[PDB]
Amino acid sequence: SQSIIAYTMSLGAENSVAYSNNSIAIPTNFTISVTTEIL
Amino acid sequence: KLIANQFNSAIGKIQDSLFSTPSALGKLQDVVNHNAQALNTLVKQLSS
Amino acid sequence: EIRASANLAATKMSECVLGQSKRVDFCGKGYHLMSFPQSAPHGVVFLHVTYVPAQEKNFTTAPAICHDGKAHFPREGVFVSNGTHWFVTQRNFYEPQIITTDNTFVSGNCDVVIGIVNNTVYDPLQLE
Amino acid sequence: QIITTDNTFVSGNCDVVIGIVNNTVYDPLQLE
Amino acid sequence: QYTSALLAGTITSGWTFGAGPALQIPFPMQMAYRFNGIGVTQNVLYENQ
Amino acid sequence: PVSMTKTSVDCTMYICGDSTECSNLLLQYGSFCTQLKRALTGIAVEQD
Ligand SMILES: *[C@@H]1O[C@H](CO)[C@@H](O)[C@H](O)[C@H]1NC(C)=O
Ligand SMILES: *[C@@H]1O[C@H](CO)[C@@H](O)[C@H](O)[C@H]1NC(C)=O
Ligand SMILES: *[C@@H]1O[C@H](CO)[C@@H](O)[C@H](O)[C@H]1NC(C)=O
Ligand SMILES: *[C@@H]1O[C@H](CO)[C@@H](O)[C@H](O)[C@H]1NC(C)=O
Ligand SMILES: *[C@@H]1O[C@H](CO)[C@@H](O)[C@H](O)[C@H]1NC(C)=O
Ligand SMILES: *[C@@H]1O[C@H](CO)[C@@H](O)[C@H](O)[C@H]1NC(C)=O
Repeated sequence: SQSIIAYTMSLGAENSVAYSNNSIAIPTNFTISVTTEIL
Repeated sequence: KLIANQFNSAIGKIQDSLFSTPSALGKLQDVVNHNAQALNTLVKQLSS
Repeated sequence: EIRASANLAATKMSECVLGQSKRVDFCGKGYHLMSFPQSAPHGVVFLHVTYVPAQEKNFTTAPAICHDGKAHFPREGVFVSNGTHWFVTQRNFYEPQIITTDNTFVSGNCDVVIGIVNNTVYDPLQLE
Repeated sequence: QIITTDNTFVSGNCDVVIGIVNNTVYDPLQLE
Repeated sequence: QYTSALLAGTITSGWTFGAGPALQIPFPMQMAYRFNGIGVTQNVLYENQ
Repeated sequence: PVSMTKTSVDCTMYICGDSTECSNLLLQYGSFCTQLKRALTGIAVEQD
């Protein structure tokens, strides 16, 4: 019930905003995140 | 208060992410391994 | 290679740690708040505390507001409306405000801008 | 600078912020 | 396809898609925003669009 | 520029075209070509 498969890449989850002549979307809440960078 | 709680939670979570991740610091380990390997090959070559 | 990375780390420290860096996607993904350095063997580690938006709602927009023959443009932010009332709000957070003469600066003739939407703006000095 | 309505923008209900300190602000339009 | 998506993000959503969720933006308003970003007010673009 | 073509030189085929005697002479020279293969792999991953 386990095997190695090969497939073409997916560049990401498909998405599309709707550009409309009079459409504005503005976030109502906010979040704080801490990433990490190592050098 | 809300953003303080979010910051505290994120600070708590980064620690657990670093603990549980296999190797998120692959870069320092990468340079250390590279130098150690280079020196090891320098020594090994002399046995030729 | 190590010296290039050390110069990058020095610049990252001098910008993100000792101040806020307006450079997008330099000090962590998203809008940047702080950065706390940490030491490591033969290296350094940062904690880029970044601010990221959240749940969003789309309402309506109009580039200008024409009260009396003259277009009004927001001093900052968008002209937004939930369907009935027009509001001026900030950039990345929803804070509607009643349209007054303080929130907008007037310039134009209500005939050249495209997308102008009629409304009424208010003043505090006529009432007093 | 003397605290007037021009130097500050008002928003809130005086019950949520921490460190609030009572004072009086002034306006130029009531006098005229 | 990557560059096409990168271009579609920067014309329908301004710059917000580089930070969080992409938010739609009318392109004249985005241009007015960028004009506001170098010290000229929105009226310049909304008058000479 | 963003990257270059990835090259995967192999010491045995380059320096000893299908000759076992030359292969033995190369082998006696020790591991001088493992470093070459590793470096080429490293640059390939770097372009990726
Ligand atoms: C936007 O404007 C163009 C030109 O007037 C028009 O063809 C198009 O239908 C409009 N779209 C919307 C969503 O209003
Ligand atoms: C914003 O998100 C936080 C975290 O999920 C949540 O606790 C808070 O209630 C949200 N705010 C609103 C107004 O929904
Ligand atoms: C907001 O955008 C969504 C996109 O899924 C759309 O379905 C909805 O009708 C929009 N709402 C308004 C008020 O424009
Ligand atoms: C729009 O917002 C105003 C101000 O709070 C409110 O009175 C009105 O009911 C809202 N209407 C809609 C359709 O959202
Ligand atoms: C806006 O109001 C002015 C004056 O009342 C009028 O001339 C114009 O046609 C109106 N435009 C719209 C779109 O309502
Ligand atoms: C500030 O003044 C208000 C109203 O006079 C009062 O309710 C409150 O207790 C005062 N707080 C302080 C810290 O003086």
